[PDB]
Amino acid sequence: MGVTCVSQMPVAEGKSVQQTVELLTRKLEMLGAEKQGTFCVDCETYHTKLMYVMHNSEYPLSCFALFENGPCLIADTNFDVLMVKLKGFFQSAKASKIETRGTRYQYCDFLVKVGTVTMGPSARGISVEVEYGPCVVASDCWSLLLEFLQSFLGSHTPGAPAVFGNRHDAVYGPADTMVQYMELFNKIRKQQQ
Amino acid sequence: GRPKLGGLMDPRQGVIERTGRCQTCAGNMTECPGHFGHIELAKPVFHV
Amino acid sequence: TCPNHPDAILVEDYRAGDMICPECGLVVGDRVIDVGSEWRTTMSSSDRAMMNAFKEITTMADRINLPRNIVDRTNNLFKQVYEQKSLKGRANDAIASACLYIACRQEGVPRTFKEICAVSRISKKEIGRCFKLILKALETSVDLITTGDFMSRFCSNLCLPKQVQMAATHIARKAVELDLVPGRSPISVAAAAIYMASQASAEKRTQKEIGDIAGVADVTIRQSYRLIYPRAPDLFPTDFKFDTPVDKLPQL
Amino acid sequence: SYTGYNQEDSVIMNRSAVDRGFFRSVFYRSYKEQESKKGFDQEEVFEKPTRETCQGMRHAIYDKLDDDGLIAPGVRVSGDDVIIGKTVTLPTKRDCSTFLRTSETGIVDQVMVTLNQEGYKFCKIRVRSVRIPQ
Amino acid sequence: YARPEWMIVTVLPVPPLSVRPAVVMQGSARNQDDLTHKLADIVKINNQ
Amino acid sequence: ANMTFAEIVTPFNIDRLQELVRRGNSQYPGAKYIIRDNGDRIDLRFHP
Amino acid sequence: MIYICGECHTENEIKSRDPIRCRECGYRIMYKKRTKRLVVFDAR
Amino acid sequence: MIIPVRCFTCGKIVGNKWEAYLGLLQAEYTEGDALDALGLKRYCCRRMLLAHVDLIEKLLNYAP
Amino acid sequence: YNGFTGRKITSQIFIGPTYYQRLKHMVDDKIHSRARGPIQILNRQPMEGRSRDGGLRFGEMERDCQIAHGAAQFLRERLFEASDPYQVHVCNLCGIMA
Amino acid sequence: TINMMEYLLQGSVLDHSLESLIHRLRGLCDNMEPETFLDHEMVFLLKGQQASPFVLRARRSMDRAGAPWHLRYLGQPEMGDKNRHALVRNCVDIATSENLTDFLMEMGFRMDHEFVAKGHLFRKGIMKIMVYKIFRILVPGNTDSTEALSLSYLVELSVVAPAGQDMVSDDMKNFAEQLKPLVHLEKIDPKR
Ligand SMILES: [Zn+2]
Ligand SMILES: [Zn+2]
Ligand SMILES: [Zn+2]
Ligand SMILES: [Zn+2]
Ligand SMILES: [Zn+2]
Repeated sequence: MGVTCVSQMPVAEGKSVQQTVELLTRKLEMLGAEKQGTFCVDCETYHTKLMYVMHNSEYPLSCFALFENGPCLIADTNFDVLMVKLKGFFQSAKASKIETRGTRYQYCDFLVKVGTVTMGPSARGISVEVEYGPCVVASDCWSLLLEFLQSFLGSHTPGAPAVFGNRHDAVYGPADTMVQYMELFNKIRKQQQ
Repeated sequence: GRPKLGGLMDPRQGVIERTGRCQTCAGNMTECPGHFGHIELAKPVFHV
Repeated sequence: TCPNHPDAILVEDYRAGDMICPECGLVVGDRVIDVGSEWRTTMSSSDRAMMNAFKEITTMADRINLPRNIVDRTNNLFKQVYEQKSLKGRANDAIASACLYIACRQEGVPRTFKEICAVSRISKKEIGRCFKLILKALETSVDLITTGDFMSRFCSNLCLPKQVQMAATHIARKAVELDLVPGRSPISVAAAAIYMASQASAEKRTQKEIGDIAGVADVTIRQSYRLIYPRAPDLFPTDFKFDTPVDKLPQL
Repeated sequence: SYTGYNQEDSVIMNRSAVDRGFFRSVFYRSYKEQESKKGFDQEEVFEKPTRETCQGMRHAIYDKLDDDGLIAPGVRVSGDDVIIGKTVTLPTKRDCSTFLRTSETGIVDQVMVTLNQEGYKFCKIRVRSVRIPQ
Repeated sequence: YARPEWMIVTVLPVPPLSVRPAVVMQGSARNQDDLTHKLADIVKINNQ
Repeated sequence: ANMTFAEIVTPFNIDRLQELVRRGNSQYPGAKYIIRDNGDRIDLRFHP
Repeated sequence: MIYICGECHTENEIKSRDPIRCRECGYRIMYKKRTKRLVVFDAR
Repeated sequence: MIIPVRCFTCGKIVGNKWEAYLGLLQAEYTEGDALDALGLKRYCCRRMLLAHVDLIEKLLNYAP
Repeated sequence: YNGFTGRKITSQIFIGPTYYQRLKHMVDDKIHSRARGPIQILNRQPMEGRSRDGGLRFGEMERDCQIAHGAAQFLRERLFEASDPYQVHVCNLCGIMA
Repeated sequence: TINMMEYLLQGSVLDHSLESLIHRLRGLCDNMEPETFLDHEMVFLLKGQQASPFVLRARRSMDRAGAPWHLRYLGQPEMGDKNRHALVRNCVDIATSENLTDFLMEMGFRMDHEFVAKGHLFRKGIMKIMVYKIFRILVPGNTDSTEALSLSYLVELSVVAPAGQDMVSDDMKNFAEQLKPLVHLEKIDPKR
């Protein structure tokens, strides 16, 4: 678990959704960053309250089920199979699935991932996550993430996230990154326009 | 309302309903070839 | 009955006429469904009596041009009554006539007992008695007849205009609502309303004529009309073109 | 004798002319369905059934039908489509609905409901299919 | 293969269901075949 | 597309028949049924 | 469920239970109104 | 039923000439003279107007 | 002039307006196929179901044609395998099955 | 993913002879020191509109520290052929985080019955033999006090096969046969 921050960066001007990622990723490459593979984050939804199940590719076997403010269960992939078996019993929702797919760039112990939350078949928006694997402590590693973001992100740099929340010596968790992703996804689904 | 032994629609003679199997050869409608019954005539009868 | 799927609902198919498990696709049954049918795309005494009753029912129905649906309902009612056998002592003709009357009532186009008798050799009294017995045997009931039920037929047989028919229907319904004809038969009330409307419109029909079509004596029509006459302006529809003013309507 | 495709009483047609409506036609097919209350408890009624209410139904979609069990005009209808949804009460209610010809693929042109000579409700549905020369 | 006495009908074979399968009409009203009706006739007469 | 020919699966044609099965009945050319050594028939469109 | 009278061309709502008949005309031939669902035609 | 928009053979616009053709016929032009005035030179186009039957006019006599 | 090449056709074609009629016989209404389709109750033989898939009659003339061809396997297929294949268990001692 | 079918044969041993069976299993099985596991299992049922309640079995290992809770779904019996002489059920095995109890309750699954199982686990090839003494749990929540459901211990032979091919039951029947004089392991239907 390494402190992470995810924010949405608007494409701006008349730059196409893809055109902006191409440019932002080249700007990241212009940090001496080297590509270290590909990352896929695919999330499905249920209208039950509301259930969310998300799975970052960075984690090979885990599937995360988050119940809004309620607890997140980090479970094996067989969890998706249990979900499908229950499916007739379970609620399904209507094409609310949201995915962000983009390149992973490594810059000396910081992994930066810029992706386009493509809703369904049509892209709309952009998610940036900067993670620090060495920084086990969180909520005060904010100075680091902020300085690195001002280096590359510049404008639209986020003024923290609430997943850090109350000041505590509590260690950062894979659950916290998933909660950041869920808030970001709720915003793309509803930003509209 | 159910098949009865010794009746015309004897379940032994074959399958009654499509989603069913006869008790003799335990075969479905397609597999079961149908099995003959017999009637004892109290008096001998000529054959036309 | 998919072997690998305990309690699996097999979906029917029309292309091959087979039932197939939807989750694996296994074909359970080769050509078992018979899509041709599934997809629509010496006489016994009792049966002979029933056949004669059906023939009589058809004759009576055609006498007054009743629809085949009413005929079929009458046939079903007669079958039920005849098998129930509580009316075995009564004539099959009377049972058939009462069944025809009940079928008309249930279909919502009631015919008067006199109307049924006009087409049946059985008398009105016997028809009514058999009707009561049939109702008891069937443990069913028939909605109470209203004046509006007979207006269409009576006005059409009298060849009155649609406006006159509407005026008569409104007059009868309003009279029943106001309770100006308590206890009076609906047929009598309808005949009186039709007479009022006819006398207020250009097409004027005599009491004898209206009684002839409606099956009601001119004296009964006179009584009902006298009961509804004082409030004729109230009964008449607002937008009615009075050829004869309501004040100058016949007084009798 | 242009290309040999008109040989032996055959004909070569101008595709551009056909595109311009040349010898184009309508095919109207009328389906009549009557609901009959004949039988002690065997009655037929026009209505859109349900996959569970009836004794048995089909994979064909019944969403085309309306609350009265009749397909509205202007709706495209192809094979395995229900145009009239009928239910006959089982002596549940068995599905007695009617389908179209699988090859036929047209639009419901006119739907009329009336009482036949027998006084039973019945509906006539005229389906319109456009035949372009081919 | 053929004895003259066998020509006289003493035991009457009953065709299987597949030979004279029961039909369904007007819903679930099982329409028994003509063979079923005739077999009912012989059964009644034989019992009598 | 409506008419089909049953081809026996061989190492010579295993890949081609697998591709046809993957295409399925939806898009021509494809396949309609798969028959296992058990002789049972599987409907491809019902099972994708 | 709107039906158009075949004689006077009057729209009227009708349920599955009430008889099929014009509310004012009395005419017994009814035509269903065109579906609200929109169908696309290629102008070919 | 109604005058075709295009000549079936060559595709010339022919759907806007029916009313003018009828007007000329009323003005006593011979059919050939009216076609020439309308500018239909090819006999393929002339056939459109010459052999057209306007059934829509009678179809409109039935109440909608 | 040839449409494909634009070259004048050597022979001069006879061309003019003629009144043609479109007959009701369309290939759409006549095309029909049958491949492993529904069968009837008793005969277990093909019958058209929910479509025009009732199959084609392999008549006595076709049987004689295949006999003349000598294609015994194809004839057996058409009359037995394609129409209503069936297998029964029969006792060797007494020919009647059970 | 392919589904995982569990082949199960269940039998009982009275306590007096437990020592003989333990020695015997050690000899036939692979040479591994005995596991001596202790675990707490709570079954959750979902009372939805469908009459059958979904049953998910949640297991926590009290004895083994730092080991994740295991959640499993057990399908209806698929036993058909008499020759197989085994009970076949569909099974999905998923390791879950400690916050499993809360997630299930918020989802709507309801805790029903809880038991604590203590005993020895031994394995031969894929086959796993578990010998355990089920203990009833009293008081609404706790594991401090347990009473014995029976003097005897259930012995279950379980294989989590991939569902590819078969003859898995045959191997199980042969192994069961050896323990048959010491204890009759047979397929006992859950019903009554
Ligand atoms: Zn059998
Ligand atoms: Zn299956
Ligand atoms: Zn009208
Ligand atoms: Zn032209
Ligand atoms: Zn033998």
